[PDB]
Amino acid sequence: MKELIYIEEPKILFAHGQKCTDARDGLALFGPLNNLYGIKSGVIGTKQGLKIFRDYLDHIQKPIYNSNSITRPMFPGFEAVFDCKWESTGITFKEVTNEDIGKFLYNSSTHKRTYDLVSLFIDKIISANKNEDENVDVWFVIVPDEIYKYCRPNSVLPKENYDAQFHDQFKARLLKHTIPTQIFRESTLAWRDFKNAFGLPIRDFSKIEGHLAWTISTAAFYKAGGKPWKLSDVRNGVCYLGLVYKKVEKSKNPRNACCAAQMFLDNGDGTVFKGEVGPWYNPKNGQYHLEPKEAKALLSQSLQSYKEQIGEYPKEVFIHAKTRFNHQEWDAFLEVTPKETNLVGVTISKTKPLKLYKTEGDYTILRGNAYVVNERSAFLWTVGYVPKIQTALSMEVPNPLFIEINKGEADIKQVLKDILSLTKLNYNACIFADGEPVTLRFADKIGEILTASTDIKTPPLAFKYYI
Amino acid sequence: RNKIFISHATPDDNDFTRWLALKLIGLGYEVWCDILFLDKGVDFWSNIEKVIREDTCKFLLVSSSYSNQREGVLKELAVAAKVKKQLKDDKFIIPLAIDEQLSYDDINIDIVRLNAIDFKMSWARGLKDILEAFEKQKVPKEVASKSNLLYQQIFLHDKSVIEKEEIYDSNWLSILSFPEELRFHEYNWMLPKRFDVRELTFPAVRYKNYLCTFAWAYDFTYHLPKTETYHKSKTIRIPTEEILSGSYDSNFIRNAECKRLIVQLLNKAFELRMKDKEVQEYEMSNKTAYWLEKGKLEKDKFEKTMLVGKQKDKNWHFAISGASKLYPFPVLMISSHIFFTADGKKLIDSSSVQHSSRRRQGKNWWNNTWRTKLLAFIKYLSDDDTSFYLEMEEKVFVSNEPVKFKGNVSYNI
DNA sequence: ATACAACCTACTACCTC
RNA sequence: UGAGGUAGUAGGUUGUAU
Ligand SMILES: [Mg+2]
Repeated sequence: MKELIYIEEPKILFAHGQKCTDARDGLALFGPLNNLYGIKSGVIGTKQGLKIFRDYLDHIQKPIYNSNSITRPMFPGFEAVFDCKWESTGITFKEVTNEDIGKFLYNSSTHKRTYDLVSLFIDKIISANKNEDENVDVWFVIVPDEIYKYCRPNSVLPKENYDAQFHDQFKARLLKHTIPTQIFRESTLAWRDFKNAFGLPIRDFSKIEGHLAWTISTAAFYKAGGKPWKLSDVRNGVCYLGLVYKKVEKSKNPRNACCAAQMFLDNGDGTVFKGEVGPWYNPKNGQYHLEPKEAKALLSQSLQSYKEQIGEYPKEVFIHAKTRFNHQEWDAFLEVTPKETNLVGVTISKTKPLKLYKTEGDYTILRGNAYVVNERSAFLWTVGYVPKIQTALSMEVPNPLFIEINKGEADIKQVLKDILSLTKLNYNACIFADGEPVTLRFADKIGEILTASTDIKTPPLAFKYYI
Repeated sequence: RNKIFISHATPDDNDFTRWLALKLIGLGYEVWCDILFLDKGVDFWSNIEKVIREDTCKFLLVSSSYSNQREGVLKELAVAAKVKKQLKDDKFIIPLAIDEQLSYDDINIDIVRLNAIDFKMSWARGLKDILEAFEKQKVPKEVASKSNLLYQQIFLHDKSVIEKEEIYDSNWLSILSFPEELRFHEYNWMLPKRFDVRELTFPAVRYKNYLCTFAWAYDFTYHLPKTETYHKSKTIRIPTEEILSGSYDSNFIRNAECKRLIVQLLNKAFELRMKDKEVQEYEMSNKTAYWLEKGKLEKDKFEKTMLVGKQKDKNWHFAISGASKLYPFPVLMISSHIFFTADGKKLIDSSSVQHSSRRRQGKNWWNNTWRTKLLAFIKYLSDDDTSFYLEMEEKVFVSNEPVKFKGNVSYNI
């Protein structure tokens, strides 16, 4: 018989200084933080893809309703939410002929097919960036289904250096040109016209059309320079960092690459949220621990970035990771850390099998419920029933994060509150919240793109080039 | 008289006034504002006076630091007070406190006796208060679905939890009893000490040379006849309470290694007991699961919970998985699975179709069904009224009731 | 290379939002 | 890859003794 504490829901800062808990309920009521004048959209693909994208873009401008608006707030139209124009009259179209699509798509090797076809899609974007006088905010790459299906590492044809994945390769080959692009699937925008067996859609978007419009609009607004929202209760000079280890695969020897994300608040009360890139490499197979030199370089770069943005050194530095730091790592970290800076290394995992079932209800346990095992270990339910939207973030019984303060000493309640607050900064989607801290998720997103290529030297820090 | 009049400092309160006016128009209220409805090339003061006198039913005042002592705002307030006196309506003028820098003691004499609506903390809460007051006062409004959606969105934006006691059922089975001592049997050769160390009738393991057992040496006489002639020493004999409390030490064996060996022994005993119970076994990538057959229950309705069923033409069965652990306290984590068999005693070779069937079946179960099935399976596994035992003569006791959790917050469906 | 526990990642296939 | 979640399937590392 043990007691669960409850952590109050964090709030995000929308326009007019107003606060809210749901991004959809704050954007529809108050608006985005900063305003831009419009989105000049570039499109690449076949004329059918351009037609589909134009149809969706004209469809977005009107309000779209869901089956139940309480769980799914309606989309009031792009202009009525983001106060900027995203029309089909600003589209700059580039044609990829279906003849040239089928010239590379039927190569026997997946690697060569994906490389050639990514290059075909990429050259036009680069040429229109350098050799054309238009100004394009976001490049919307509409990708058919045949390309998408046969552009995976394990994909095979139906009996007649870089990664084999189309998306990661595509995003990695633009990193030296800093072009924010959004990859779309024709089924995403034209789900009604795509059927499999009996005239029914493969993807049933009928009940969730408003949510799809919300997610697409938020992603496009963020990619074009917008600031849809920001955290309100972010603390003082304490800065958060998040590390993720990835397998570089058969690029150059079995290697592991560590990529980071960083988050804090500047003197202007805004939110700084970027990545630490140039992945730090451990050559030992199966070893997800950074060597002392690599860890020293990583912490030095993070502290230098913080001091350049702020003007002094952070009071406290939190380091989220999915692994456990050994003592050599922390010795290397402390040899760079100044005296006034206090380091906490927190490990977040989602593999401990603890499910809490409500005794009588048909719904699941509340989100934000925490079970402090002890002063250095706790369980947090970042996925659970939300009274506001009256539906849990997961259909089944949710699994909680096991948050353990691996290194250093700090208040576990403050760690839990900071993690729950960090779960609200997912600019890649328009949701209430997600079950993972956004630092680790965005570090994973950065790493999956960085490890897809070998020619990257100085990757950009902004997330719109990766997400 | 349907108009709603909003007074403000014209170039300083533009943002809030426009926001509030557009919102109020959104829910079907007719609003008159000088920044949206005042015509060009018109006598604006006469028009404002005529609107206040003959058109407005409510008078909302944007009370801020700029509009506190603005002459036009004061003239509008005076005319509104005269109209309110004529109308015999006490709630005609409704100030809206939107500025924090304006103290509640520095307000002007015109609204010093009226209670404002707090917009400083939250604009949406202030709008909720305005809408509640309007509904109470029955302000005229002509609406259809969009207005209701916006009204519900404004009213439901502040929904939160209530202070209610809640009880949750977990999947952790707490271990109640432990063997008195941990026995290290120096068996020496003992005919390779039964090098299989996995087909023995009791859980056994070799740390350096001593078999780690909670039982006696003569309990292994059948599998190891040499242990019949082995001198009964079984030295060290660490008491379980001391080792489990992190007190045992010294270079013979580390504390963490001792705990890991205890966990291994518990897992081996759990597997042996489960195989003793005659339960069907399923091999997985990271663990093993146990599921009953169709004829194990009559008729698969233990405590009216059901453990076997038909999806379309295949027979789904609930399956259990156990994992003994010591952190934070000695417990057994229990995991749930669903396994599909085409016939009475068979299995489906393709793991892909098995996974697809499991995902299709688990989409319509919910926490109540999951918990009831888990509790029924555990209670079936229980050999007694309130506990079941794992055989180490020595034995350990684990309760059949999963440990509860308590919370001070909940919701109201 | 064998046995275990205690951690780690890459890869699909469904489900709903 | 519009986005989250839940599962399953493979592989590996450290430690403890042969
Ligand atoms: Mg995205």
